[PDB]
Amino acid sequence: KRPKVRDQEGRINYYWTLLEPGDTIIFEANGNLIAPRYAFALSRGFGSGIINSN
Amino acid sequence: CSVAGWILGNPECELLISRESWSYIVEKPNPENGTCYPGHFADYEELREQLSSVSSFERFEIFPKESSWPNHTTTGVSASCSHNGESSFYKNLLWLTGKNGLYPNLS
Amino acid sequence: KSYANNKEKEVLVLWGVHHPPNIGDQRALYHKENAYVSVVSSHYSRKFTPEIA
Repeated sequence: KRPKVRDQEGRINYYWTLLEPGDTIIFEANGNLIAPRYAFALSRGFGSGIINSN
Repeated sequence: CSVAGWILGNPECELLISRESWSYIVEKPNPENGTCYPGHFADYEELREQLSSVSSFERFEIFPKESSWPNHTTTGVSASCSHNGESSFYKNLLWLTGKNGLYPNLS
Repeated sequence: KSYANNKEKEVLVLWGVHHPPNIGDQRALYHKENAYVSVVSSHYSRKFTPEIA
């Protein structure tokens, strides 16, 4: 039991990973899996960032 | 919405789905439309660092909804994550529940 | 047990988990072969288990 937040008491823990090219990922589960539907093909280039502004 | 909400596909900001290339990301100082379902985002700051150096990405169906889980029901909606009032869920994740009273193992 | 923060300032909470030297101390102090401790909060969740050795 956990404190109530946003009209929900159960909590989902979010995890992520980076698959290198030419590699395989395997999901095994018998319960409590929030499976992926969309992945992202990252193209890396210098000269960016995240800023906070109004 | 924040980087977590953008990357998980928060139901209440889908206008960023179309965008694929950028020069920099602008986030509100105190974002409010983040992870709708409460919980912990593992290595959130590391993911922000990784996304600080991506010029573009392509969104693809890692596991197609229509033809990947025939032994499970892939329709799970939360009251917390509600689009236009109607309950919904993240656009990049699937909540899986037992079908016919059974939850088979998946690999 | 539980405690809600009502002091409006950050509160440092210190606790511990005991590992008895042998199974005998585990079954005498607590009368239980295996034990579990779970400390949870809004943004900190952990489950400790005895490591008898």
